Amino acid sequence: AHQKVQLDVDLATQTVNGETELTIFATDPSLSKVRLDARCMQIHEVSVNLIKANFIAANLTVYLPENLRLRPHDLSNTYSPVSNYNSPLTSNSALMNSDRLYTPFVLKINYSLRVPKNGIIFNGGSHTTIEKTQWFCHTINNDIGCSASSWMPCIDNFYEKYTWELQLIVESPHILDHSKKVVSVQLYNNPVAAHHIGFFVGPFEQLPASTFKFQDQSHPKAAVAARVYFLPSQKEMVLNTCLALYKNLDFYSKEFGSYPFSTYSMVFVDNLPTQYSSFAGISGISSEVLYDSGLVEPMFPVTELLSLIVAEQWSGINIVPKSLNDYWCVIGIAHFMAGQFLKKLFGFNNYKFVIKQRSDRICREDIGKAPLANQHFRFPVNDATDFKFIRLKAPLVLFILDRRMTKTDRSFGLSRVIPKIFAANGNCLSTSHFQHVCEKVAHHKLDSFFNNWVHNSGTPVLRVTQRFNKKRMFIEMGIRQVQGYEEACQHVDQTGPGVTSQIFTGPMTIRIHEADGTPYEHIVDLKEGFTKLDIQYAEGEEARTQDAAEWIRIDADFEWICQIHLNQPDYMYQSQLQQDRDVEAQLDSVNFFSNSLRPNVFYSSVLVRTLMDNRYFYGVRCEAAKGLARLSKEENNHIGLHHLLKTLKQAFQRLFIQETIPAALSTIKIKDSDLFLNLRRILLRLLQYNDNLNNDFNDCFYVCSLIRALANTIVEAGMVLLDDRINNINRETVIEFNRRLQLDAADVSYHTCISDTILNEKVRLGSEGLINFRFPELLQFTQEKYSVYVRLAGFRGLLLLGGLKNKSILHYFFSTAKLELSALFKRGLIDHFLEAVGVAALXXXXXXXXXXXXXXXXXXXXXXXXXXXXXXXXXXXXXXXXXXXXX
Amino acid sequence: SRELQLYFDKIVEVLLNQEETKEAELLRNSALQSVRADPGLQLVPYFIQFISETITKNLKNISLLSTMLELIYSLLMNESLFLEPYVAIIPCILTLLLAKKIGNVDDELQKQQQLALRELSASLLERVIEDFGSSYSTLKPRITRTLLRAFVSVNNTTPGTQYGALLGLRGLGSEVIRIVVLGNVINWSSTFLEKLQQEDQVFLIDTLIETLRVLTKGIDNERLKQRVGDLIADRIQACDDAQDIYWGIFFGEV
Repeated sequence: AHQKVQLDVDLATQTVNGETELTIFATDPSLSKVRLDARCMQIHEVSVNLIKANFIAANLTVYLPENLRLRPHDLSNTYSPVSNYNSPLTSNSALMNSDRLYTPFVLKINYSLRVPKNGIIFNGGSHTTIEKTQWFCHTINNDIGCSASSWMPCIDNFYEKYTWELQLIVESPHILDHSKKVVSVQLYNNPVAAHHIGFFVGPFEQLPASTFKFQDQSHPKAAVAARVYFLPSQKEMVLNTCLALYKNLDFYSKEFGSYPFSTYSMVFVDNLPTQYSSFAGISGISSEVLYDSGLVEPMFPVTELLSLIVAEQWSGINIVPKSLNDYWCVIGIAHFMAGQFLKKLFGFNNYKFVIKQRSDRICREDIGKAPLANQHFRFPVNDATDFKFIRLKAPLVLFILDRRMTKTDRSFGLSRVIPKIFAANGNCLSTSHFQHVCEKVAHHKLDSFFNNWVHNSGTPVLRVTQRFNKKRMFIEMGIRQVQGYEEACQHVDQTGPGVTSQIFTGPMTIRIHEADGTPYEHIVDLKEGFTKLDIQYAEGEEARTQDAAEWIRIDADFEWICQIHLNQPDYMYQSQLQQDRDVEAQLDSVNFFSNSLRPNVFYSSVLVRTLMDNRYFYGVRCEAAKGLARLSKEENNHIGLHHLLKTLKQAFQRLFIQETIPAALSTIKIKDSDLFLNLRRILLRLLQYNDNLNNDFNDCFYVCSLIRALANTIVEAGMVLLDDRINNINRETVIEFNRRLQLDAADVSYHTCISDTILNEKVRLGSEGLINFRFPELLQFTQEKYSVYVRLAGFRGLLLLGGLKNKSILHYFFSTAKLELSALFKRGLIDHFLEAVGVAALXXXXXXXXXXXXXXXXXXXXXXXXXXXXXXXXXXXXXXXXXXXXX
Repeated sequence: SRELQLYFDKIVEVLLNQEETKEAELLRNSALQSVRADPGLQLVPYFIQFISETITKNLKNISLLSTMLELIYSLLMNESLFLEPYVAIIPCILTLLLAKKIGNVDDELQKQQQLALRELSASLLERVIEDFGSSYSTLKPRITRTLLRAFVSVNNTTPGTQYGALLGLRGLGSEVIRIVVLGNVINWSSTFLEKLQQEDQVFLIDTLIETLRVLTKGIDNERLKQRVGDLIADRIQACDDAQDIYWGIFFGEV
């Protein structure tokens, strides 16, 4: 129920030793020889009541309360109560044996945390870290995971909720022991678990703010100390993040329920970034932990990251479910809150279009995945599950469930359901119980939609029937759906195409259009799959069939992830893309028209007009540009009208010019190959003349788009590889890239263009390159440690690019990865090394077999012995799973 | 443009303005030769402003003055079209010819580096004042008035800086040597007598008199001496009774 932790002596020596006075509530639990979670630490006494007794070390197992030397009068007696308190005992509370339940005690024991404790960045201030901050250490220890064992000796389970106090020395404190402040923190009312009990020792500077805002820096587009916190810096970043986080926190707090936190401030620790820690936003105890990205490209990235972090922290810590399989529920609520707040605050690329693009990307990335309801356990699994496909799959299920009927039952059901669990079941929640209550209070069923939706889905055939009834004006029509389809059970121990993943067909909306593409709606029940319906009351094709009845175009929720297929492709795509009062319908019609066939001059003029329309945003303009780029010819190659029109139109800027320059640059310089004079003049003229019409401060978009366009032009147009100065163009591009990189990385300062330029140049070159200077250049740069963002990029690029010979490459890479351990070098070196080796070495069964064969042929040098004998904490778990999967 | 210029200026300041030992001479010579052999005149304004500020707020030791004089001599001797429009020989040559605390406070007696630096400053300032065809060096009246006012006001930088600067500027600019060397009538006795101040530097006074007599001692002088004999009675007998002027001229001409 209570806890008195006393830590100290953590800085300088990078250690943390102190006593621990745990106060049980637990009431029952197990008692006696408790299995306290610990790591590579040093024990320090273990008294209890009177003296001590036997106890095991090691999984810790300290014995307590075993003999009959204690007294049972305290547990057998009872005090007076009021308001029907009861508080009765029984044989467990009394009886006369060990491991009694419903008993109260108070244990104490001193612990010592050395510098060899895995799972906590320790960097004392004494000629061991760096010249910056010499009188201040840095031992930030993660919390979301299993760091409790390495930070102290206690339980690390999730089925036991109990409170604890935070009275450490680094209420209100000041002078206590000379230069020590006894920081007392009650918190004996609300209780938590063991997985969220860390000690992130970071900077003391707290750059918090409030929430009152209206203009300040030309904005925009009962509180708490919001903002962030850095090492005496991050003024502008703390201001912007304080205003945005203040408005979002106020809206979420006023549209959600409650919140027991008052320190809505992040931080910029030096140990960033990390996989499941410094990724976007960390959730600890009224304090955010963000990486060093104050001058990076934000907009939708920083916005979606902050919104998802706030929603996840407000919906992932308020309800404590008994089952850890609530990833779809927490991710769904967080995605809904972040989507509503972002839609009510941000509005430039169309919220509906952004949601549609996210759903399409989630479907494409989930077409070949596994299952949602995985088998639960332990930071790599949490980070992968939280940043995998669950976030993109929870939005579709949440939107489908919330759109299956009325929104009143969903909003009122969730708001009223949250108060029941938040008022009376803090550690008794259940995802199955919540889903059952929601389905029972709002319509029913949902089993086939939840299980079937989380299993798999697909579709690739849609037939339509047309029937004209002139005797009574009955325009019958048919709609049929068909498909042509030919660790989770240890990576699927067997198989199975489905066969029918989508059970119920859900709602079948029939938005039939009248003559000249009108806007008629229809509510088709459908339900059962493979059914029929019935309805009633150069341009030779369009001229002869201008208006006959009703051109019922495609939809309205995509119950079976959905491809369109029906007659009138050109007429339906043109009428739907040129006459439609829905952003989703316009985008779908534009995509279908760009992916199908139509006219040449008409399609180019209509596409240019629609892409240049003021009503269109980044999604419409980018969609039209992508379609015109993929189809810049009815049957030839390039389109002079489309290319000349885009170049002439392209010649505060803002999202229009920023989004048009990137799409036109990465899409313009494609294959080409032939005509090295014109191609080299356009690509070289754009690269050397970049920002030659409106150069200012916004250079990240032009740098990324320019690097991508150059890499795509040199790779696509230089893949084969001089009758047209091909060698001169290649040498000029290589010299220009080398001089630009040496100038931007030598007598300059950057970090948002050097990595993209180096990666784009290396990826564009690759084969037929310099044999061999990659190893000496990367080894010299990494050895010299130039710029914080350069070593990881060079190591990952070299490890992911090499392959031939490989003489001593495994030993050099192993020593470099084992010696360069920190934050971006450790995380980026481990993740980038594993992903680079796997991608470089290698349908699934065939690939795995090939990799195994390659490993067998090159079994020499592994470790395994060494790599595994060195991997600890996160590297021990991740290296254990990955190592076991590679063995 | 704003990035390369700042990078070069800072690289020279950290460099150039820095110091070393084994690579100090090689770095200074390589930098002066490179800046005075390649590159361009884009770094002429920054280098002139930094050199003028450091030379105007420094004046310490003899190493800084020698390095600045060598760099200015190399850049000015191998520069583009910017020195004439910027006009720097007036302030640079004026401060270098008016300096005295650098040597005095930094090796006053036996200021060999001060003498060599004075000769080099007289050569550079002389060439800068002589590189004029129409009006690129109209500082003759200001320099003459400044030297006359300084000599008639006190003994600032006495005695060799003003004589070397004026002698070099007049000799190099004489394209005016007679008017510059004459000026007035009785000037030697009036200058020495007006100054003096119990000059305890016998070797310095004798060296200055001998240097002035040798520098003043020639087509007209050779023709007049060969046709007569330097006018022993006229110069003697006639003229004034300058013991140092007549004795120095006779001893130097004998």
